[PDB]
Amino acid sequence: DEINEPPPNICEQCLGDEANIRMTKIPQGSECKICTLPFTLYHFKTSKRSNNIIKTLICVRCATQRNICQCCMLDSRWHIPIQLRDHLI
Amino acid sequence: YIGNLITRQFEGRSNEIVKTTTKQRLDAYYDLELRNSVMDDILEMMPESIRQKKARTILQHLSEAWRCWKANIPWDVPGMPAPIKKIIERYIKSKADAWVSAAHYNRERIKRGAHVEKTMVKKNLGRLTRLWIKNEQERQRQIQK
Amino acid sequence: SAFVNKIFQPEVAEELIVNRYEKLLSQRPEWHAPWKLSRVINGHLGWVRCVAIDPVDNEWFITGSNDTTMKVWDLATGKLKTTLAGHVMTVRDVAVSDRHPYLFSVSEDKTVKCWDLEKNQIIRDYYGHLSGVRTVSIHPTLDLIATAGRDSVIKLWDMRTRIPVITLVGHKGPINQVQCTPVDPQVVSSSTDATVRLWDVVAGKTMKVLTHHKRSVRATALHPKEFSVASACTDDIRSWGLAEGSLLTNFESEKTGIINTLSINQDDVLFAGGDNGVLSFYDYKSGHKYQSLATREMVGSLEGERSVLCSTFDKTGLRLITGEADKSIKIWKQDETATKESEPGLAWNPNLSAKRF
Amino acid sequence: KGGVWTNVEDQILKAAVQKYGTHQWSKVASLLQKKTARQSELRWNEYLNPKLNFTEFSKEEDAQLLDLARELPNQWRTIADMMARPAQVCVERYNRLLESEDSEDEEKEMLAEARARLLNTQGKKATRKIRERMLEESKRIAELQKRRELKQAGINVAIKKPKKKYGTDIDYNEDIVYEQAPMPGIYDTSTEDRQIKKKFEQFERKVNRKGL
Amino acid sequence: DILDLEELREYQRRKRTEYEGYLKRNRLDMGQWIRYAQFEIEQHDMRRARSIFERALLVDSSFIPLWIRYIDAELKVKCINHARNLMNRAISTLPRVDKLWYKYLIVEESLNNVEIVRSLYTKWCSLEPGVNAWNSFVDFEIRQKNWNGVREIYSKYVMAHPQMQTWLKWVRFENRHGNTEFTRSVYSLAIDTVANLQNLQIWSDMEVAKLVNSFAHWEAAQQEYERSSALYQIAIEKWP
Amino acid sequence: AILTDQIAKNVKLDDFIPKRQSNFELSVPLPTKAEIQECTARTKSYIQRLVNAKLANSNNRASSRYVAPANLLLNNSHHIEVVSKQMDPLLPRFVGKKARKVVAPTENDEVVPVLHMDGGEADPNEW
Amino acid sequence: EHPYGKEVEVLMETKNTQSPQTPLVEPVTERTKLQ
Amino acid sequence: RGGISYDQLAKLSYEKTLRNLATQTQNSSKQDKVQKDTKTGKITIADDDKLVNKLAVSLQSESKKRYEARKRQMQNAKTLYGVESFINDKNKQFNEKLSRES
Amino acid sequence: TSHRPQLEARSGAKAAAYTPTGIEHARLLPGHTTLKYRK
Ligand SMILES: [Zn+2]
Ligand SMILES: [Zn+2]
Repeated sequence: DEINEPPPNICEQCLGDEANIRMTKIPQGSECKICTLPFTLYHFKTSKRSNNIIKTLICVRCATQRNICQCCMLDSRWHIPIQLRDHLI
Repeated sequence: YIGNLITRQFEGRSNEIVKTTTKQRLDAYYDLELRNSVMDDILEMMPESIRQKKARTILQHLSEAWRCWKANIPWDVPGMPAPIKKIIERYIKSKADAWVSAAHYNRERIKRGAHVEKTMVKKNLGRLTRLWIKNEQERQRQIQK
Repeated sequence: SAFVNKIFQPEVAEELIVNRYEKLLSQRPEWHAPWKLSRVINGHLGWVRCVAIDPVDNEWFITGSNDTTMKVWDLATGKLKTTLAGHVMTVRDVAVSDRHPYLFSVSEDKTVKCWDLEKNQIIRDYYGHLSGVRTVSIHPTLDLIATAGRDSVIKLWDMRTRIPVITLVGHKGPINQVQCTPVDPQVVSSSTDATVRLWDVVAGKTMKVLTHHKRSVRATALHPKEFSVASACTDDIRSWGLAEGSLLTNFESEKTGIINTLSINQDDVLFAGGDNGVLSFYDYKSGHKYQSLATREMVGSLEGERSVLCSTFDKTGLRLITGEADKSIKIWKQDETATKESEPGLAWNPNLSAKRF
Repeated sequence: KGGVWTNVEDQILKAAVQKYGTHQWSKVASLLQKKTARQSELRWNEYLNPKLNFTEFSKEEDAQLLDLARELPNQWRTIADMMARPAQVCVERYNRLLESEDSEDEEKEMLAEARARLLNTQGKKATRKIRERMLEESKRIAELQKRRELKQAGINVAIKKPKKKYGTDIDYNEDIVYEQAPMPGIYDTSTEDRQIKKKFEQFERKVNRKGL
Repeated sequence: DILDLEELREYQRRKRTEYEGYLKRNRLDMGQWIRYAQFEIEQHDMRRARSIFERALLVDSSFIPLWIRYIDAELKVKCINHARNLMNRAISTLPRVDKLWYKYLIVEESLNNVEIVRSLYTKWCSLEPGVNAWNSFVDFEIRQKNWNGVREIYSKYVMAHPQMQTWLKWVRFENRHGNTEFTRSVYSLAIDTVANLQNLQIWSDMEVAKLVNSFAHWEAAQQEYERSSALYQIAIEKWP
Repeated sequence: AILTDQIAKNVKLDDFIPKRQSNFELSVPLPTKAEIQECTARTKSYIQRLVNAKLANSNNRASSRYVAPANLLLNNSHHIEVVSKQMDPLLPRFVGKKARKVVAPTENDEVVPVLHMDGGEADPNEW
Repeated sequence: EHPYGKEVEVLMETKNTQSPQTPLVEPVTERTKLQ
Repeated sequence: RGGISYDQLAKLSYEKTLRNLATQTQNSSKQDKVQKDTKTGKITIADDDKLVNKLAVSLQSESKKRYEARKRQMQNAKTLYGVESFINDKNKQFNEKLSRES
Repeated sequence: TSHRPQLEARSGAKAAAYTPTGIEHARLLPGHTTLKYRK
């Protein structure tokens, strides 16, 4: 479905501390790092005066199947890497 | 035009190229639709236990019947089931109605001089000489009977 | 009776083989008047492969055929009105619009075409089927058409913009017949994988898969009242209840062999055209085959040519236009001055040997 | 120049018709030197067809032949379809029936060539494919032997992969491909997977020692 | 022959490229699917070997040799719980097919799980499949000596197939065991149901004659000739 | 009778039996006029939104002629304005869009029962 | 003589009875024009 | 005469393996549950590992026995008939297939 | 071999999962943009 798409999965610590964040949506932006298939690239900045753009690197389907955010690809709960998550379980 | 060229550079060409039917391949697409209709009607007459092997052999009696029609040879297979022989003769007569009517249509075009391909003049000659002898052989049998 | 329920004490009291059978004998099918041939129209150069009626005012019907040309025939007199050429292979299905002056026609040449009936010219061509297209259905009050064929998909076309809007991907074989209903399920399709699908067109997925037929489901037909579809395989015809997907009734079609077409009347008469030439009329609410006729081909033709290929009723329902493989168009009149007496039809006699019920 | 039919040319013509049918005679006559396609077509239809009956006529067939030859004088191809005999048989009998009122080595070479031609049914593309397949099998065996000999000398060199012909070409060894998992079932196949993993790891442990 | 694991790893790539090539050209040809699925069993990788049979079932799930071979592949490697899930999907997809039901049975027969074949047969005889299923279900309880259970089956079997060769099979059961009190109870139930359901017209004239005669010739062997004689009068009057 | 349900659950005897055989006069009603309108306006709006997706994404300039921000994230802990970037008319829009081919997996969660009837099965060698 | 038994009307049509430009549906012209 | 349908063939195959399981128990006798985890929903059946092994062995023995009964049929039918002209083995199997038609 | 009949046709199931290209065809250009409705 190209007209019904999920909202992106991003961490709280990627978004940071500020309340309102101006995020830019590009409907077929870059292609996913994992599945190499295009998606809606969301990118944003923590503050207005920051100097680092935080992009979503993977699509929401690869982010849901691993339960990770799209930006830093850490787990949505516990905020740990995937290799350490699957080792603790 | 150039917009189609540059997007074909950046993205490649599509993999869903469906070819429309043309004068070039209308004889090719006719037989694909003719073989599927014969393969459907026999598979529905079958009681059970027919696979990709038995559907493959029965379609060679369809090809053999049309070569017997063009030869004006009576197609009679000993041991052929009478429902299935009835199906093939229904579709050989159906293909013959297209084959003969295309020989009448293209003959009227060659007389008018109205853009007949050089291959089709040799093809329409080869059709009528089978139609002339088939009319000749039938006239011979009406005197003999 | 009550003896069966007290001795052979059931848990459902309907699912015994006798309690279902005693309710069929308790019920009598509706009488219907028999059918007779009234007109034979010989106008095509090949098989008549599809027939469509004028949905408004009922003056003409149109028969696409095997000689790549659609002819328009006047219903009353039987004369030929016009010929519509423009396909290069066999016209497989023809659908006339009730809300539009538009004629939709598919063929084996991979083309879906529209026709302005105020101009008799091809407008608004459709593109995208990988193989020959087999059926058209015009959606009531949505301005879509549904086309399907050998590609195992159903392309839902916007009329105005000519775009393949929705492709329905669930089948495994070539789709033989497709219907359009106003509510969900909006598309009913039948294919050679012995399935009838009920489609949710917004989600693009199947509501219900009807795997009750054994062989290729070659023909379906929508009932103009009472909101049901009937599908015909090579031996059985089954009426289906839409919005539940429920098997309504199982007809008395025994040794009819490949039903090629179906058409359902306002007066609950279902026609079943077979390849053997034997054409049979059923009670739609019961399944009782009350009449079985056979046709005469021509002066001279083959024995395979005796086969009904397509059929519709007219808007009044008192006429049946069938097109057959003998290049003919036969119109079947339901004869008046016949009563329940002296024309009873075949006797209502359900049996236990056939497990149909 | 017109040759006669020897028994070697007849049995090549029988074996060719049994190979090619009767509607391609320029392909039958290519096995036979000194015979045209028209000559081999006519020799079959007059002499070598097993449908033809070279039998003596009965007493009825003699009187029935004399009856036809007055009905159709003298139309011997038409009479021969009535008699279901060959036409030269019907004439030569009819003349005898009116006389009742009285008052190596070149052949062996072409036979070997025909025997080689009848028993080869493949074609260029099929034969070319067979040669190519044999070459590929030999190339693999050579490379494997080269790796075994270097393994005897201590140097370990890995097997090279076949290079990608296109961009999304698939290495089937790297990944289980379009894996379809068995549908989840109520029977809790948990210990079965442990035993199958243990047996599979045991198998691959035995391959690294015994070889296979 | 293969020496080490790297030569095996190059051997497995060459066959799997080959078989996946012919299956890409031919989605069909179920025999080609099984020969590649059998290849993966020989490589002892059952995770791959389950995948080809699953992919082949997505092409043609109505092909019965494909179901039996994948079931047998799970049984030969002793994965019994993988087979129970698989035969469950076999009978839930194709309930008509008798082979798939008998396959479930003779495996659970082989494991001496008598309560699972009994639960299987109760479901299978609920879908009204035909006389081959019931007759193998009454033969199952004779093996298990459950005489009270097999008598419950014929109570249901005559209601699923109302015909005298199912009723007379039940009196051939009872006269095999010689219980006189049970046999005439079945005989009384069989002749009343013909009378009770006379109007339905499902037993023919030759068919009801087998019930009256087998009732009478049994009563002749039970030395009660007056019951043998009187039933002939009620049957001739009841059916003239 | 230890596992009565867990065999062949998806298939029942009620799916085989017809419904009109118990009463021929069973009413299967046509869809009401208020019900056809609730489905028409849902379907027409879905397809018009699909046609507007195809006409906007096409690179023809003459297709605008023929034709959601402030979303919650992290259980609404962050209110996030979603904006669009002003695309360069000369750089290719949809940079991740290529003509590539994808094989799709099948989602088979429930088995569909192939509900044939039992079995007129005797046949000589005529076929 | 002719088949089907004289209740059935058999007709053989080889030519069109309308012009090709004849509209099969009459166009909806509500307002009358005098231009 | 005639052929045997698949529902009649499957019962006779089921009747035959019941006699193989009967004599297997008779040759053995001559010599001398259900747990349903509520959280997962899975059902575990505890059964004897001998009867599962004897199931796996007998399927392999029936697979090899039909493999050997067909291999000897391949070696016999190749060395029966050589009268009619052939070219390869696929021609011989086809010309023999024409003989069973008539 | 190499010259074969079709055992099955190419399905639209395969082309549905592909990514589109959006190439501009001359017969998909806008034309007859207004529908006519019957009285
Ligand atoms: Zn991804
Ligand atoms: Zn993150």
